[PDB]
Amino acid sequence: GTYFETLILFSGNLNFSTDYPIESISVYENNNIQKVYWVDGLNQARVINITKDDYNNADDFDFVGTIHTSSKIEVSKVNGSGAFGQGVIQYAFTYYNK
Amino acid sequence: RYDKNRGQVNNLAVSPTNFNLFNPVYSQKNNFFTFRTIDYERFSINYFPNSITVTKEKSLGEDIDTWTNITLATTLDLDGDKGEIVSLNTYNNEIFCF
Amino acid sequence: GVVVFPTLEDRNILCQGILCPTVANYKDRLDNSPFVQSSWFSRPKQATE
Repeated sequence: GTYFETLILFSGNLNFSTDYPIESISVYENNNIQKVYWVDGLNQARVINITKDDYNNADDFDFVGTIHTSSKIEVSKVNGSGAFGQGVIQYAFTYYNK
Repeated sequence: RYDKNRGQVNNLAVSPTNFNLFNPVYSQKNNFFTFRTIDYERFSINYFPNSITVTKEKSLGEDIDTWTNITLATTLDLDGDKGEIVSLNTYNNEIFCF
Repeated sequence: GVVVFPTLEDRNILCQGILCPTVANYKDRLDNSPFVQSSWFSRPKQATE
């Protein structure tokens, strides 16, 4: 009504420069996914969800995700149950946020 | 088992080519209608402000009302960076969305 | 009622069936060429003497 409810979504060393201002696009998909894409003429394009307040590093805003934990995934072959075709098989993994 | 060499005293020419023939289909589960558990605390969205469903053309024959049967199979989503679908209206054979 | 049935790997019982005695030729036990071999005939136990 009379004041701006101001929050600080991040405070760090996102490489910015006054000679390369910001140009942004923002979309509303739901009550929690409210994104703001923005680009400099110098640095990588980035994203921020303005309904989230746990942004702790400068790599959380990139188009590509970041992995913090050291995932240890071992694959072993069980025999007796299933239905496969003859040959060799290799498994690949990748995180992705909904 | 679909062979007729069952319960006969001769059993002289029986063999795995004649005696234990098998039709696997009768060993079928109730696989068509299957379900699974859901997590209450998990956040799966159910709100689509920028989304328009379309039903089937009314047959106007002795069958169901297509309007009441919503399948979400012919959806259409407008741009989310303008805003939610406030109103949909039709004027002179054309739909216009506010 | 709604159930999850077990797969062949997590089954406790693999299968159920009769037990049939085997047979072995003297020579061949002693040359291990067959040792033990399957019977022509099913050899059931008798309940009495």
